[PDB]
This record gives sequence, structure tokens and C-alpha cells, in this order.
Amino acid sequence: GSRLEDAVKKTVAENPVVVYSKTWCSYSSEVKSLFKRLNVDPLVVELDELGAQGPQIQKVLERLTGQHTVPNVFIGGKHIGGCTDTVKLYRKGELEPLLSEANAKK
Ligand SMILES: *SC[C@H](NC(=O)CC[C@H](N)C(=O)O)C(=O)NCC(=O)O
Repeated sequence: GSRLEDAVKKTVAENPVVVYSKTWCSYSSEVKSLFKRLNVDPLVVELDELGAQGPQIQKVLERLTGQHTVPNVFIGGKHIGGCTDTVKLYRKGELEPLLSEANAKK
């Protein structure tokens, strides 16, 4: 449990952009397409592809972020929110500077 939380923290530290996703979730597909359009290749973790570990990671995500929905987006190691939250930062002109500060590749 503490190791899993640590693993999540490491994951978001190791990758400029992390998207905790489900393959079937339209909002996740939508935020993935935004990143594609901004020439960013995020680390995508598909919770529905991880079997028993999926709900365990979600428990950690709710504790760390206050969010129970997917996609759960992190940039530069910081929680962003979901698809609508990410798109808000985009419209506000804040997302691209965050991506460059996070050293997002591509
Ligand atoms: S597609 C699966 C669901 N995702 C959302 O409803 C995300 C909505 C946010 N506004 C966003 O990311 O844009 C989901 O995670 N449902 C699970 C639940 O408990 O409702």
C-alpha cells in the first residue's frame, strides 16, 4: 500500500506527462488526443488493462489527488486533473509553459 503509493509518486516524477487512463473512457481518449496534437507522448497507464492492480492504483490516486475519475493527468510531477481540467489550462495559456517546464519530449 505504501509501496504502491511510492510507485505512483515515482512514476509521475519519472515522466514529464502521465495519464492514468481506461481504454474505453472517452474523456481519456480525448486528453490523449490533445497531447498528440501538442506533440507530446505521455506515459499512459491503462488501469483497465492491469487487472487486480487497477483498483488498487485508483485507491492511491484518490488519496493523492482527491479525484476518482479517469483520465488522471500529471505534468512535471504535479496533479493536473482530468480532461476538462487539462483543456482549461490549455485555453488559459498555461498548459504549454507547464509542458516545456516539465521537459515534455517530442
Ligand atoms: S470515461 C470514465 C469517467 N471519466 C470521467 O467522467 C471524466 C470526467 C472529467 N470531467 C474529465 O476528465 O474531463 C469516470 O472516471 N467514471 C468513473 C466514476 O466513478 O464516475
